[PDB]
Amino acid sequence: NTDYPFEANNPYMYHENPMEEGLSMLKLANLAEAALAFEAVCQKEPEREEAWRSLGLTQAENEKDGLAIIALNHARALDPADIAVHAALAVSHTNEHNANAALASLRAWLLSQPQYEQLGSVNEDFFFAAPNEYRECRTLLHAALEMNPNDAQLHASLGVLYNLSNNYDSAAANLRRAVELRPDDAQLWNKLGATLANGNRPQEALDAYNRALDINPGYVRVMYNMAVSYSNMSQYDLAAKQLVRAIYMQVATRSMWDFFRMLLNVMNRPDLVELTYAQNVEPFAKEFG
Amino acid sequence: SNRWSKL
Repeated sequence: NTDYPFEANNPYMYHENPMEEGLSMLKLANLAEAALAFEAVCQKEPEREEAWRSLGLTQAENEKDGLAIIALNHARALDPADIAVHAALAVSHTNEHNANAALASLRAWLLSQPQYEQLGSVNEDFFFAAPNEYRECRTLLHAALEMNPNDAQLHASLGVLYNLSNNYDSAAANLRRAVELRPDDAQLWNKLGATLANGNRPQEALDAYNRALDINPGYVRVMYNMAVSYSNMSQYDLAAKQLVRAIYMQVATRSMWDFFRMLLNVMNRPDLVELTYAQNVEPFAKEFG
Repeated sequence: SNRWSKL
């Protein structure tokens, strides 16, 4: 449960400083690669935190929350004040439906900021099961919000919290406030996309996701998230096209194949479903390049 | 329509 399942035959076990190789693969809009690189820095230098953080932060973007949490926990193990790790933790547990671990992470994100640590003096009606923890850091983030009316990362955090309680009404208001401020943050355009999609407006969502891919043309979550909206609107041709681009860009892959298996299913292609068990995205022709 | 989107 503790350590990372490192991928064997890592070509960066042979490269002198691979941190820099990866950091610019992330610059080259190529997550699958940049994850391998950082996987080496973590194996070569266990004690270096910006390696575990870049690793986690990247795996989350590469649609693998599993490995992302394992990685961020080691980055946190090394520096428990690291607001970017905690920000990311909250997002990942929210996605993974681990509520208590999410609230804890948001709270920790806030209280680690020196400009808010003044708030550590703390003390039926509104939603959540896991209730004291949620009433707390909802208060805490509003107090933070009436200190600094236009902190984008404060809205984005409220957005995260309101997704956990299934209030995509308020989540979308805040995450809309958060982009606008920072209209070129891909992380933030996706968050809007997902909030909207979860709150049953996939139409709008698809807009929000396109702005994200305009900024980071190789962001694998999002490609996946676009499949999820197209699937929810029962436009399965489109979902299918989008998932393939997402599977391709992911590199083996995941339960990503399980999702593709149920599309081809409802689509009435017993063939194709039969040959998903080969690694190969190769045969699946509607896109080329 | 019932699948979950990711933040």
